Amino acid sequence: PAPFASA
Amino acid sequence: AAQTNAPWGLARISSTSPGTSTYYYDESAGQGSCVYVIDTGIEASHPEFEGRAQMVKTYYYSSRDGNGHGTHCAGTVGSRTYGVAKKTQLFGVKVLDDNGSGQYSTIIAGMDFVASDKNNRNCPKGVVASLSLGGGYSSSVNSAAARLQSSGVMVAVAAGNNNADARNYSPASEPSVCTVGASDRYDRRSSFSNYGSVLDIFGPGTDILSTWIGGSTRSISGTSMATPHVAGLAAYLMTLGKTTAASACRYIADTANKGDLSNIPFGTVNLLAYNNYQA
Ligand SMILES: [Ca+2]
Ligand SMILES: [Ca+2]
Repeated sequence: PAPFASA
Repeated sequence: AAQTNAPWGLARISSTSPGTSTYYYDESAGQGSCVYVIDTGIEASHPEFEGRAQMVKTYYYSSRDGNGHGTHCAGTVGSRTYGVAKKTQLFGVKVLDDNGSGQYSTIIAGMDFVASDKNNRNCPKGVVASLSLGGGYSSSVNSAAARLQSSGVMVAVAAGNNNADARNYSPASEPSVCTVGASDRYDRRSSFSNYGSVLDIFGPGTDILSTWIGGSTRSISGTSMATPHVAGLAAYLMTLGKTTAASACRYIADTANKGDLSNIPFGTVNLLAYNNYQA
């Protein structure tokens, strides 16, 4: 799930 | 138009060559287009957005970007200093929480939301969606991305940051969208960038300066940073009338800088997003 880094 | 001392990635998008620092672009700048940033939100009050950003949907207690990631991505699409398409309209859809995470069910709902919501917005030059997110392969997530694209939105998605084949990640692996890998300022494939047959294009993704929450800025890295370069480029090209939402990914690949990148594995495109702007 989710994205690539609350970056 | 020329923006001196631009972030390297903006300069790269308007150059045949690495190593320059001015971004050149047609002054139309994506005016009349719209880009949805489906992410942790957008700090619309940031001076860099000049009132051109707004939140339109959240699935959480607040529409505020409490993370920064979505604000950074939005800045690369469309901020005055850090953006590719400096006059586009930005719409935030908060599918990711402030830890940068979201359930696939929420992410799917957000994509279907954009497919409908564009009919509530004024985007005479067309509509783009930027998805700097993903997880493991999901046919349902891919199908949502496919619907969004089919509905008349140029969908750009991150390839992922696994240094692996993007076939195993979603929405990266959906063939019909524009799957974006990352490069660095020396035209290397970014160390973390996914690759594979499903990639359509690369954009700048290592050490990308953009907006952050609290009215700030910072440099971060990821295929999340490459994706909004491509989304903004699409909006810009659509405003110019050079392409359409259905055809923009192909057009960007057609007109890309070819063969410039290093460490591209055989079977992955060696194509770097390029605006082909000639003053
Ligand atoms: Ca050169
Ligand atoms: Ca594709």
